Amino acid sequence: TPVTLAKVIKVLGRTGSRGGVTQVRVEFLEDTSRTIVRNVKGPVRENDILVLMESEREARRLR
Amino acid sequence: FTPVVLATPIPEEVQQAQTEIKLFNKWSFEEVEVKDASLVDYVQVRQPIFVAHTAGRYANKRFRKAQCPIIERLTNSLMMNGRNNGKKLKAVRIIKHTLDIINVLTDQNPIQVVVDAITNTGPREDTTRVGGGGAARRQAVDVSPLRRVNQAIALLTIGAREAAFRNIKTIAETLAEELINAAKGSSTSYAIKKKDELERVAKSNR
Amino acid sequence: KFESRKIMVPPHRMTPLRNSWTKIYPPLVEHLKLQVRMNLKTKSVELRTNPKFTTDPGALQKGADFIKAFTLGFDLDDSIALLRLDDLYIETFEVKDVKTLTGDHLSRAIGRIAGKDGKTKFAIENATRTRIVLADSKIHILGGFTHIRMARESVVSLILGSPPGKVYGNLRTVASRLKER
Repeated sequence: TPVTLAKVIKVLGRTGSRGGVTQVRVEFLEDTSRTIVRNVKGPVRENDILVLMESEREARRLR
Repeated sequence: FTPVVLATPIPEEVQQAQTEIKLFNKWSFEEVEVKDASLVDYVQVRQPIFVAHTAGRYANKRFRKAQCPIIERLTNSLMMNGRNNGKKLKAVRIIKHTLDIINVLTDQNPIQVVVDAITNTGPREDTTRVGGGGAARRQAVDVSPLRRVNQAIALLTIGAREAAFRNIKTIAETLAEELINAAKGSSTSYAIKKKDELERVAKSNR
Repeated sequence: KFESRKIMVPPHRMTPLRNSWTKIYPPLVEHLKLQVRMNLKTKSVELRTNPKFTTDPGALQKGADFIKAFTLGFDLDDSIALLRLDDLYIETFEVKDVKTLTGDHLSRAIGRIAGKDGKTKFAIENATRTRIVLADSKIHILGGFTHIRMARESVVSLILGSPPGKVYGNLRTVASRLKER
């Protein structure tokens, strides 16, 4: 199974109608040349570590 | 181990177990294994406690929560149903019983079994109910490691309590049962079920 | 293995060009890896891609679209936004296209699009996430297709001599039904 490892490097803020999901810029761990735009449902800090499945998916803005 | 005789002497089994560098009476934290890098620093428990009963004031800082013992954390997440609220002695004894079962379940390291359960039962990616205009579709998010561990311990304790209700089995046996069906995920546990379904609807919704 | 696109610079827009140039060519040559020559005599910007520049086909095109976007009197920031995003395009209408207007009738018409202290144009953009340029008889729009369609709608409604209020109504109607979605 494809377990992608992520590294929350930059916190962008909070989105969603409810205002809960964090917009986050991710430095890929295994291949450090990939920087993904990811959404997180949970409390995140800087230099964190996520576990994604589709590293080629990006997220502009949330309603 | 060089024993010491006082006037009122400490029982020999205590002295022996703790001067043999054993952190409980039947277990040790020096043998604990984490699989992902995301769980390493959010599950971390390297201080030996004999009771899994700490006056933790970690509810004052959000990340500070991740430095409170995971066995004490699963212990306080046992205490969920409204009738058992405000009873930590019950949960601690029950966890000690569970550990007495995972040993006699042909598993040499109950602590690594639990940690591997926590590693296996935390959902990688999830969904959120984002607007989209009335008919709210579900955006595939990627849940945090902190909430991964949270949701893990949650699904575990809840599945186990939901199983141990209205059946003769004691809570420790369905908690060991859950933690072992989830230690190495078998799709016979509640937590692996729900994790796989959350990641499945997260997959279908992207 | 080269490629050469050459775009003419209008006289009017040239002075701000040689004003902000130093902020202009670096994101091209450095962020996109491209050759940006400038003939100040023949008023032309020259965008070349060469083999020593990495392989990205639409990069050069995107360059020329930056340049033409700024050429049309748009701002730097919005043109850089053009480099970044693909979904952003540029519409153009004449006023004579929608309704044949003579003299002062044309003049006033323009005002109905601008409004006192730009207030009306502002309103249209912010509710349609776009950038508008009010040239002479030409109007230019910059943004997403689904957006610039709406922008064209309300601006046309203005050019037909409909009162600004009505257009505000349609505007918040559309902005609501789209920001909702």
